[PDB]
Amino acid sequence: KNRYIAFQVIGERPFKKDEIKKAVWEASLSALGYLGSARAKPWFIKFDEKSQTGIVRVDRKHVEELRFALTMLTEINGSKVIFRTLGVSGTIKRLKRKFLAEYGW
Amino acid sequence: NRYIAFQVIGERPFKKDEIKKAVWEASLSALGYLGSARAKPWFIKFDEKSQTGIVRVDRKHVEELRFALTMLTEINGSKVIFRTLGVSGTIKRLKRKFLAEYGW
Amino acid sequence: YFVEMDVRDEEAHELASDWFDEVVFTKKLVLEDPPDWGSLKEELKELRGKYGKVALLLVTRKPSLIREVKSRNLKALLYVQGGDMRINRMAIESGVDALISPWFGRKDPGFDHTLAGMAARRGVAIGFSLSPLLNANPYGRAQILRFMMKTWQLVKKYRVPRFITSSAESRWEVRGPRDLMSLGINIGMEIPEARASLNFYPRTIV
Amino acid sequence: YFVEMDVRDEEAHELASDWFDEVVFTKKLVLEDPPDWGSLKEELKELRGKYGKVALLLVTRKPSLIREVKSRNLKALLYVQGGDMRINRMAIESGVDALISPWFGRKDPGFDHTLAGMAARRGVAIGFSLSPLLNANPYGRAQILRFMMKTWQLVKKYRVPRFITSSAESRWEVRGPRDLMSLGINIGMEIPEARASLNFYPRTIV
Repeated sequence: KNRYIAFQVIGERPFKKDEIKKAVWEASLSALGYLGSARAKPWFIKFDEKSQTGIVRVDRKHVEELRFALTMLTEINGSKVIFRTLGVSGTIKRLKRKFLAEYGW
Repeated sequence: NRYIAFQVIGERPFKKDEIKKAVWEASLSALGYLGSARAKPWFIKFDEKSQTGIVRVDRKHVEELRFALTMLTEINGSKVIFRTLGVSGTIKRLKRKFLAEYGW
Repeated sequence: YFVEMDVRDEEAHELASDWFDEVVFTKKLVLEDPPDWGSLKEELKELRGKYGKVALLLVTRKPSLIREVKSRNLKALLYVQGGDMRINRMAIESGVDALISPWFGRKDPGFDHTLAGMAARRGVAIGFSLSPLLNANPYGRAQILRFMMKTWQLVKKYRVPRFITSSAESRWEVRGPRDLMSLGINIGMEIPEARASLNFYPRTIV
Repeated sequence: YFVEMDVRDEEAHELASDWFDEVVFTKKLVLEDPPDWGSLKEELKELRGKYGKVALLLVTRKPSLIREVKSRNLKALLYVQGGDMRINRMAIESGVDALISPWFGRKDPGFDHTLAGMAARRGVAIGFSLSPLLNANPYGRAQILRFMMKTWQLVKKYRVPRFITSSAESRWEVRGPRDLMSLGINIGMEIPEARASLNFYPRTIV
């Protein structure tokens, strides 16, 4: 089973899809390394540039690891950032409804 | 804890300071700072004559660190190979069993 | 019901206040000698009216200053910055409200079975601050996390009170309740324990 | 009793020969059309006298070339480079000795429950090569390890033969038996299984 983490991104400026996709693989790579990263199996799904919200996928066992990895983030391309996890769900269906409807998808 | 004795094959002989540093780099890229914190790696000693050393880890995270060092490739612009000579629960047994041949 | 126990910046306080039910503003106080207790109580009273609940953080190297401020018996939570094994030690002995990050700037946890025993007896909480991690480099990150792990093992064993916190000196250092629970969890806390570090234990203190 | 199943460089072969009991030299053969079977058998015979046991690695995009080489029935172990999905598929069908790294250059394992079934039936081994990991960057490392994990889960389930190997094209890519077992173990193999990937299974093949 996988799990899906919905998150908000607070920053000095609005970020683009390409930047967050990249930034997800950097948090995990420094926090968990390539082995830990391979065990957690993180996977960027989508990012809504309007509302600065996104989704990322992980193995169910390694959720808190990846949540930690993103909180540990500080800076994306020379501009300070804060990741806030809005919630977790077993499906993008429930996730979008429960947590991302507000932004709104 | 558990202790891993290893040999270092390289272009160059390497000094204590370099390997100490290199142990924290293999682990940092392989396991990250969290995984590194769970494994608790700790450089003990390195014998520059025989290019052999010892490193400490939690017993649960041995194979992780063994993997981390095999994954290693380059130290300060000079290609490297780490070979683990063996593992033991004490530096006493380790030095006798695996490092007696080199020094020690 | 989540509680941010330590924020040190107006901007940070308001941001946390989006994501937290209770946010304790903290007055960082660098110290070598005693302070003017007139000026200090005045400054502390303003913050009570401004931010409601207030905490006083002592950063010093003179342990007597802890056992002096404490005596003045002020209308604010008494925090102390960890790091100096003297200050760590004194802080617990003095019965202070919380010791913040005993590992700060150290090459070891700066905390042992004994300090845990005293902390439990005296009712002194331990602050698991995120701010150092944010500011450290990968090596440092790993070191700090190791210290936090040992501390937690002890903190759990002796039933020592504790919380998790941002210790944010700017809004960029602020994180949400679940975001902070990750730290606890990955340090070894079970989920119910990590929730208590924001809910049950901070409630008890304020 | 450990076996290095694949090394592709004189310098690498001799180094492995310090740490291994049997080292199979491997002739990398890039292919678009059929080769001169005169020149090829000649070149292969030299290697038998030079390195004892020899293997022939096919790297190509034409699956018929597998079915053709195989038919020539040469005096050497038949390996095939993975990656293409046609080549992966054909390699197993043709009953080759081993398929090397089906995930090579892919964005997915390039291996499924079906290919595993056929591999088991046909007695086709799977090569878990280290060389790509050494040459990849952290992102790539993580990707490859994921692929290796899925492959192993399948490989274990269908009793598919397999080995671990350096696939060293230079001495710097060479690793010892236990050094290679780490890869197996961290991919999910238990220690006895990881030992068999160097001992029992490679013995059977040579």
